[PDB]
Amino acid sequence: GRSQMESMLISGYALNCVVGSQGMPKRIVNAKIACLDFSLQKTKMKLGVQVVITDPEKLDQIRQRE
Amino acid sequence: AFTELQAKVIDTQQKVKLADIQIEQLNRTKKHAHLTDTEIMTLVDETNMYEGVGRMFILQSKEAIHSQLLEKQKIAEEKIKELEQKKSYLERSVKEAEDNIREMLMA
Amino acid sequence: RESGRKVQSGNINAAKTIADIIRTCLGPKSMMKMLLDPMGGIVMTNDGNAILREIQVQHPAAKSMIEISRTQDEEVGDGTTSVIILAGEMLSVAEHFLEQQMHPTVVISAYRKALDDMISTLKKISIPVDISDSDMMLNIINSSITTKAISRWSSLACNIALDAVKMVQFEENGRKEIDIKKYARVEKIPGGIIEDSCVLRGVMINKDVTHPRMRRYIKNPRIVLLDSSLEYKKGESQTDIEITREEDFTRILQMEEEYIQQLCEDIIQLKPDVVITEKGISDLAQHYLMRANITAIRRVRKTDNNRIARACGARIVSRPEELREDDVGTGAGLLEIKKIGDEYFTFITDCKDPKACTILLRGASKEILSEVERNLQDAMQVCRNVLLDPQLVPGGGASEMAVAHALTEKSKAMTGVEQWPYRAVAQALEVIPRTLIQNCGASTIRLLTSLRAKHTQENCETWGVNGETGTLVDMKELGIWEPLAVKLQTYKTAVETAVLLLRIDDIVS
Amino acid sequence: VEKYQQLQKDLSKSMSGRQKLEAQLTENNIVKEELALLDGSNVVFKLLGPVLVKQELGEARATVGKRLDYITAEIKRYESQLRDLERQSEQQRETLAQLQQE
Amino acid sequence: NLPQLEMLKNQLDQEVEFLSTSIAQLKVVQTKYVEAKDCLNVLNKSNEGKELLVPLTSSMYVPGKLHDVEHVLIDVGTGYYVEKTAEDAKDFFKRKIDFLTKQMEKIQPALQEKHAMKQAVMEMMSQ
Repeated sequence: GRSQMESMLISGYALNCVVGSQGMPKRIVNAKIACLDFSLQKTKMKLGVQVVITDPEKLDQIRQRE
Repeated sequence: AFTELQAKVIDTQQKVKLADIQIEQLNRTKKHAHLTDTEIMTLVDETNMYEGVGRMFILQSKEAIHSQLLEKQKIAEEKIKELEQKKSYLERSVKEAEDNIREMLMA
Repeated sequence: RESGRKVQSGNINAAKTIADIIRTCLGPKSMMKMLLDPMGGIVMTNDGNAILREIQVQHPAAKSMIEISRTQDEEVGDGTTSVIILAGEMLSVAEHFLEQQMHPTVVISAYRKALDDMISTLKKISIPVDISDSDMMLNIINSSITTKAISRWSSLACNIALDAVKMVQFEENGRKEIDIKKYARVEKIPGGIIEDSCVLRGVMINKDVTHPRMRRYIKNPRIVLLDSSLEYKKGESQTDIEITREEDFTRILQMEEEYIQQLCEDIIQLKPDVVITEKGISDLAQHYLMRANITAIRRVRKTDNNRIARACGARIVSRPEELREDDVGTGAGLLEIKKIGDEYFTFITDCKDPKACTILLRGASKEILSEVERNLQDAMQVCRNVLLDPQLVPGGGASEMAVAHALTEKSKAMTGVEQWPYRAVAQALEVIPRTLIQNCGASTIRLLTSLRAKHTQENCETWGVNGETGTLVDMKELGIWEPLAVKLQTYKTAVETAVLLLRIDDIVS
Repeated sequence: VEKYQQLQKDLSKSMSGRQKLEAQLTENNIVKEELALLDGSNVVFKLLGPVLVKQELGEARATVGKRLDYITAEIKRYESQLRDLERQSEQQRETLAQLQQE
Repeated sequence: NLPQLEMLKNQLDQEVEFLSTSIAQLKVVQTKYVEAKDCLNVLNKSNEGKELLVPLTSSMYVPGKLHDVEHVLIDVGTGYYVEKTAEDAKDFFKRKIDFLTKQMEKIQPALQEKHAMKQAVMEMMSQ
């Protein structure tokens, strides 16, 4: 991209990542990096009450505790 | 593809079938384990009363039996609902894939 | 094991004898090739490719030509018959001189010193065509589709390729991938006729549709791609022990259901009615889509969904746990499953992504369908070529004798050793005049002169011979045109092969 | 044809309790366990004959080792009659098939 | 088409019942496993010294006086008797359920597919 003249060494590691900024901090410093090999993606609550689904109802009160 | 849609409707079909036949005798073996207690409660007291879990009739005080046997009532008293809990969801689960069969066909 | 000056001469012979017979088969005027087999199989073709198949190759150079032949065929499928005519010349020209003038190397670099001067000349002779004017594309197309000699219902449906391919032009990669063909996904219609064969937006989905699996007709409601990752989680993000006995049937297959019901909601939240789920579907994932009475279409192929991801032009869901209407079911979209002739045909249309359009192909039979599509296949490939470089170039020897001088002028300029490879390579350009002078049946040596005379002033700018007109002609007065795309490709292609075989002096067992 | 089915019963005959063995075979590993698991805590009996034989670990130790070995031994007797019966009924299959077709 | 599937349908129904008959009967063999465990449950529950009415022979039963709770059988090996410990026997009373349930339960999905194999022949036999 840009031009072969602007091709450059880059401070710190080369990082291609889907940018996490929804409003995430764009800059930080003294960064503790927690790199997640695993997705997070909303663990449910199936450990609490109402892990049983006979109805679409049982999805709601799981969605509050998750 | 309707194959697993036809596959799930067969498996959960025979899943739910058991909870119907058992639940009533579970009420019976509830009621009868009350009755068999009432049956020994018939004669006010006896030493020759037996309650046992096998070919052995281990000689037991009918009192501890009245407990144990109303306990044996409570055994089959509970199993009705866990079947009814089986009876509850499995009836809907077989139609889950069936709901998928027909809509895609209506679609 | 085959090695040495033999393979060197063998690099000549194979690519030579391949290219030799085939130039007669080049051109709208073309001299056909007969085949016979000890099996009795008879083949009458101007088609190198078809020839390139049933022929036998006992030399890997003759075999690797088929490879580089399929290269241009992988690329386009035409000019393959042309590409072989280039290197087969080159090695048959420079080498026996210059390999007995001793080098693999000189002409190799000169193959590039050849490759650029074309590009140089190409920046002159190739002049831009606009996709806004259909004929300005279609005249090339009319020229491209009459190459296979059906102008009948191909031409009007080549507008459809002039549209569908141009309208599936999309995906700028930032150096702009957009120029393309493949995203155009042909429709197959029993019944109808190429007259009423006309684009619908996105991709018209014939392939998995023999019957509606997606409603009947859907306008606003979103056609939705659910892509793997609809399988259950019995735990929060996890999966515990599965159904075994009584209450596990309840509890576990419920544990399976909630996570998917949770996945289900995000689909229904974006208001679908039809939902096309490729493999990785749960019956759990459908039945709440059934609870919303929103059809979930399961276990259907990827390209088809990518067709559908091109049909409403939605994406494929990369995080099916958190879903967006921006993900799948974009825009307003459309889904229309129409019986035309025999088969119900899902049309997922009103495409977001830059349009998208697929060629509606309606034959009465599938034959009168197929005859069009095959010549259509030329347009849609020339369309992408016009999409690739929209510079129409004069055909015939117009580019040939042009670059030849400019190469020999580069010989005059550079006056090195590779001047001789130029005069060897610039000699390769004259194929088209020779090919055309063959295919017209005229005298080349005058027309060779006369085309050098056409370059002596005009620089053969639009002037080659056209054997099809049989005379040295402006290709503007003949309206003969090709994109700079197809030229350099075919040009460069055998140049690479001219390097390739020349590299190979050795075969080892 | 009966020729197809003829030797398969004689076959599965020797296979029948051989299968029963292979559960006993598995439980012979378990009785080796449950002998090793019994230090004499509760009595160990080879039940052989309608008479209960008072028995010991070392009396049953070789034995269950001998049983498991023997409970592998009725395997080979079928393995004898395995390829006896399935093979000759394999020839018989064509014999009266065509004759009855004839 | 049809007659070969009239002929082939014969075995698949047996493959159904081969699997149908087998799975149902192992619960009967599991009955004794929990039984003997439970028979050993109430055994340890009360005491040694209770009267035991035990089967004498058909149409009859014989009484008896229980002097051993912790003395309890397991049937493993071949024809073999291991009298085990109250918890030992229970453990195998327990555990003999576990392995047998595996061989038993595996049979049910194969039951379906043999019918799904027969039912598939039925259609193509009728179609």
